[PDB]
Amino acid sequence: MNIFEMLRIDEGLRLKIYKDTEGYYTIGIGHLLTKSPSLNAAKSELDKAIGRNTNGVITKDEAEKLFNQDVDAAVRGILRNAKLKPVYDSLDAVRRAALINMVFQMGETGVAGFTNSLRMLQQKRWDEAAVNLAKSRWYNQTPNRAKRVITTMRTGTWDAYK
Ligand SMILES: [Cl-]
Ligand SMILES: [Cl-]
Repeated sequence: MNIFEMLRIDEGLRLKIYKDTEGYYTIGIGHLLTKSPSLNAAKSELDKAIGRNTNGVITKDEAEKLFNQDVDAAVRGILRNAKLKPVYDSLDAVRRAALINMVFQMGETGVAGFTNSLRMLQQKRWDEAAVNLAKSRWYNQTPNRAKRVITTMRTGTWDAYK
């Protein structure tokens, strides 16, 4: 299992613009298009992102390209972040995948905001971090996916995904 396969499980794959859990216009593999209520602002963003007139639909390939850019951006964001970088450096390979997952879903700013949990992770206090991470809107809004991520963080194995 790797970060790509992990995220592909968590986000799914959709070739047509759709609304995410929060109601935002998304496409492909968890690629947020816009927080604007306009399906037209979404189509516009989509066309800009793809470099062609899509009329709200893309191919597998296109979705995969967005996905590759997104994980890359996710990783570079972590490494550029003064709050996140140290945590990441301190982690093993599995846990790193878990933080990348969170960052992809909630943005760098968002994760950087979980001050307490980041401190616990850095101290390798796994169980406690797991407990604190669950006290969040994130967890309450998307409980099954959050539990999977949190389990990966607590254990350092890919069990939740197998
Ligand atoms: Cl883009
Ligand atoms: Cl969920």
